[PDB]
Amino acid sequence: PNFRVGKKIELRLGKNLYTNEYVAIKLEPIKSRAPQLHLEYRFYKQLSATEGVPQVYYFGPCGKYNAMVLELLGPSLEDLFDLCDRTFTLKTVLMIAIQLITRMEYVHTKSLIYRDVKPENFLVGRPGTKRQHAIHIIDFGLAKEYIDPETKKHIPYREHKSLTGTARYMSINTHLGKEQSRRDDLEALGHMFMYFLRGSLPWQGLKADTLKERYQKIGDTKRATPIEVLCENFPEEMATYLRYVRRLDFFEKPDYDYLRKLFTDLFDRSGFVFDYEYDWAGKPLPTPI
Ligand SMILES: Nc1ncnc2c1c(I)cn2[C@@H]1O[C@H](CO)[C@@H](O)[C@H]1O
Repeated sequence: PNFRVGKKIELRLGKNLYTNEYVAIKLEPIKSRAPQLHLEYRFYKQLSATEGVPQVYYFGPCGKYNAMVLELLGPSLEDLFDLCDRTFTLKTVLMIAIQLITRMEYVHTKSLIYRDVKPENFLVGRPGTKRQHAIHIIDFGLAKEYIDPETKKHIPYREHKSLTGTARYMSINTHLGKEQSRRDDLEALGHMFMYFLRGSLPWQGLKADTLKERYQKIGDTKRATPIEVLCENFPEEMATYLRYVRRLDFFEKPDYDYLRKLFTDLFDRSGFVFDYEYDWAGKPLPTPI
């Protein structure tokens, strides 16, 4: 349709001219060597049929750029994490986790692996909207098809991959240079869940002579940190989740129902109600508007 573009939030704020609804506009130089935005558009369209991703409204030229126009959502879990003094309660982590296992299952069901799990990439809905309490997944810049579309077969196992990604959440097998698969998306979520609960991960803050060596140093520490220690003083289901996903084979389909039951059983046993009343409920949320 017809859109106008505003200030930076390259991501910009924009407006649908006929509805006067705000939107987000991602921009890539039209003269780019290595254009990637069209590829990310492709992924969002593959995933269109769920309400856990932003809607995309347009891909094409806005001037000296190509533009992808998408639904404007709320703050990221990292934004909200900061708001809540960098810890989340169990109830809030569980509501997040149950949603994101389902979200990740849906991405996997559409033949894609995500490969960029981090709290910055999960957003609540826009304050005041119907889906304001839902958690959404964004940014498929690192995503990849794990099922070849002609052969209908899973991508081959491969080693010595070079590391791109947020070192903090990545799976141990990713650290090792292995081709990422479904398992790795779920392990990374697990690391993020512990991050939320603990306030931090014990391999945060590590520094090295290079970024390559920082990845290695962080991987060493993940390998040297037993799940029993990492999840010490937190429910066993957290460790149960982590052990399960750490043991998954490269080609293995995860039992998403099982992992979800771990958490939904604990949620109920804990006496929690799925009210979408998060730690950040009632707090004034940031907006570009
Ligand atoms: N569609 C959207 N609606 C609202 N905000 C958005 C998006 C998208 I795509 C990204 N963001 C914000 O930009 C930060 C960097 O990805 C993210 O951490 C996030 O806060």
